[PDB]
Amino acid sequence: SAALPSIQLPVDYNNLFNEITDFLVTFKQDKGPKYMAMLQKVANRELNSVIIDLDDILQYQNEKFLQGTQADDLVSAIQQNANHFTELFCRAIDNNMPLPTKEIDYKDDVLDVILNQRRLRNERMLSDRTNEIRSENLMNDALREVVEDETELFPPNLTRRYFLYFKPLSQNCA
Amino acid sequence: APDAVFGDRVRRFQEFLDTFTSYRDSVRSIQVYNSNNAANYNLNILPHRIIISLDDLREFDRSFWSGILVEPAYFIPPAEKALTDLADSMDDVPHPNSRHPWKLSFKGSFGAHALSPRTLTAQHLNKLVSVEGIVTKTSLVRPKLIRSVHYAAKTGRFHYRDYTDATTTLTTRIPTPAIYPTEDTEGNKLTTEYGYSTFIDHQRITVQEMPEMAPAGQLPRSIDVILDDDLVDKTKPGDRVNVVGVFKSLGAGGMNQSLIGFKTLILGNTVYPLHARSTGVAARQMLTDFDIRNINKLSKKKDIFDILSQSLAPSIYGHDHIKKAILLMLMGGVEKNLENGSHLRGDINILMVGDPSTAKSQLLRFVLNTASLAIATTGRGSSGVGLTAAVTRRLEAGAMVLADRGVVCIDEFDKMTDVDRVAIHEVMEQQTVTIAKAGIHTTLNARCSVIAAANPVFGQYDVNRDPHQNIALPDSLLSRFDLLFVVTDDINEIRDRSISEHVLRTHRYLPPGYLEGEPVRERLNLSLAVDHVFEKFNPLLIPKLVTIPFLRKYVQYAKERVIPQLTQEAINVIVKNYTDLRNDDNTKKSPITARTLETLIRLATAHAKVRLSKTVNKVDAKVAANLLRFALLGEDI
Amino acid sequence: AKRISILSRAQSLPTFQLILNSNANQI
Ligand SMILES: Nc1ncnc2c1ncn2[C@@H]1O[C@H](COP(=O)(O)OP(=O)(O)O)[C@@H](O)[C@H]1O
Ligand SMILES: [Mg+2]
Repeated sequence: SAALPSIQLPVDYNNLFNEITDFLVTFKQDKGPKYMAMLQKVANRELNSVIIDLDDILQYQNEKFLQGTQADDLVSAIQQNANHFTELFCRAIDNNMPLPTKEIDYKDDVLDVILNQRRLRNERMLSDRTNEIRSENLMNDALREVVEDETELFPPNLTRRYFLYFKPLSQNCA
Repeated sequence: APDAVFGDRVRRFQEFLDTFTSYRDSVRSIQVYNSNNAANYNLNILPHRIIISLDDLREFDRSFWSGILVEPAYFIPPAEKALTDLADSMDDVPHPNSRHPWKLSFKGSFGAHALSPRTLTAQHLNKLVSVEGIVTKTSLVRPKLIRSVHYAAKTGRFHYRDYTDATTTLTTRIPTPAIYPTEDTEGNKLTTEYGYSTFIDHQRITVQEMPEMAPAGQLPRSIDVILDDDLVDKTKPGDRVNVVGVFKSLGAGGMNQSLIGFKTLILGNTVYPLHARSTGVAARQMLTDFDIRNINKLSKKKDIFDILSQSLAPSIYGHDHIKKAILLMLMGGVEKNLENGSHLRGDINILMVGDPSTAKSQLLRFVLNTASLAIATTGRGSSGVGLTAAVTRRLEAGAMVLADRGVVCIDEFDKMTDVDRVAIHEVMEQQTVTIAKAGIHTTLNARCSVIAAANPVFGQYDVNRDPHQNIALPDSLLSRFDLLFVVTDDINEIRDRSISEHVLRTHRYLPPGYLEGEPVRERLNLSLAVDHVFEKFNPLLIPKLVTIPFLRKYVQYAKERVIPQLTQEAINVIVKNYTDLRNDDNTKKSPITARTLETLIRLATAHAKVRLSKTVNKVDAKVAANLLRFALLGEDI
Repeated sequence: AKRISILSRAQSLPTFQLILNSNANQI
């Protein structure tokens, strides 16, 4: 505590992550949301790169301001410290990742089938913890929360097939 | 380097201090007191310490309260810094000739942290705990060098070095064994400047489980407590104590490769001497203005003496003049210290010789329970070694040395050895104990009033015989007793039925918060040595009876704020009564000596103290001589 | 014990100690 002292920075990452998720799910100004359309494409394996436009985030913040809601400056936070927001946006995309509408066939990449295999394996190990603890007979919320403490799953960075990039916000659109 | 959490806790405790204004009031009062006698003398300086009520902290911020109780090393330093900042903020008028660190002390309900040396285990380590026990050892109050100031004569410059140990902070530092500077950086020889270096008082006491709560037949448990710069000399060996402090672990416990286990002790934050019966701690009581007003209001009454006499032991029937004598002894006279060095005794001794079951021991137990400072002893249960001092190259105070400025209740006085009797002879008149043993020539103060109970030779006071044969005590010893009461169990029908109705009424008593068939609980009454005047339960059914706590308050007020002066109008009565008692032939129970003149004077002074009068008037001398004539003869005039 | 405690908290603990006793023959 005396060593490695704490500092008070104006950056709150919890509501910044909430804003990131809201922007990913609700932004549609560029038929539905642009970014879930892109994540749906990624799920079906037509795209392996996610480009996050800073113009889109700035426009989303401007629209939120126009309707009266006070939104944190996500664009400025990304510009000041961009390494953390690649990490953040990847987690947010993983949370809102649509299920693929195309099944895995023999013409898919080896990386895609490996990721599908480990995803199914970790969901099966979750289910196996759950069934074992149910058989032990010791609320489903607590049961689940025990399961994710006693599971060694594949982390999201190992079940991840896309790449994240930040397109700078245009000078005219600044 | 500054810590964000540290500042957050500092500002939270500053908010707490702002919410409860009593803490600015206390700090402001301390600062103005210090400044006022600093400017007065260019008495004593109050410490920079504030008592913090943990209940108020729990009301304000429960997590700050739980943080202090459970994680003191992370919550107490920020709170102390907040208090210091607040004190330096109010310090618009600095003392003549942040700064001046203010320490914190805690009080209130500790819950599971209120422990004893036996129940204080290793899972209480690094916690703020309140430990109740008995002080068995008090080390020497040794100075600790916290800053050494040196002088370099070649450069003519003053240097300094600050020293830090593991016990001065709640958090662990990096150890920095800075050596004592014997020379400057560049080779100049340094001279230590004592009087400019800073030394902090340090004491290490040992707190052991109290005998009244420790298991019988089992070896007691002890805990070390370290006191620094204002808690030193707050207690003495044998004192009941409540120490609030952080249960710290120190050293490495044998892990650091150079002990069986880690060295654990309590960093004392607060020391409360507790009042337990038959202990050496007096009973300070808080006297509000309402209490003083009531005391003066009752003192204005004429029969207040009687009101105080009957309210002593309502449960005991009769023994009314014995109760009057007991009240006078509780007040007592005023001792005289003449310029040449001689001493005149101002303490009243009482002896009660009587038949079995006339409540002599209940009247002793009541005095033990109600007196400000009372020690209970039994004949041959405590010897002269146990009554007076004892050499251990060091002295251990006995029964009558711990009871200095107090009362000694000796039961079974007749069953006392002559070796004890000679020491008692010295203690009663000269009020001193001269050891002169094993190279220790010391005169301890034993200014105590002795009340004692005794049985006759044959176990029944024979009215046919004379008192001198019924007592079987040395005449020189009986002279020291200011008032000797012989009580006889005479079988008379009126008082037989009256005492039996009283005994049954007392047995038919219920506390306000108890059921008809609920066993009354009983605690040990560990009072802190710092709401109606009259009593609802009256065994007699009649004047009014005051409550025992109010009677203790009245006795304390009269004892500490009234010093009566003898008057000629009282002296005439005293001299006439003494001359008559000396010359009149009446076959007195006790002999008449010059000590009788002084028991007249002492009783007159005590009764003057009862009325809150600063002068002994004629009525005080008359009532003193009246009680004395009763005690010597049995008259009712 | 971790499983039981977490499953029972909805209507950290240290390593548990094994206090084993027996009634077998005594040396
Ligand atoms: N005069 C009395 N009035 C009330 N209770 C009395 C009286 N005399 C004796 N007792 C009762 O007798 C019991 C024993 O008295 P105690 O003080 O032990 O006698 P002693 O002085 O002979 O040792 C107590 O419960 C006490 O209340
Ligand atoms: Mg007795």
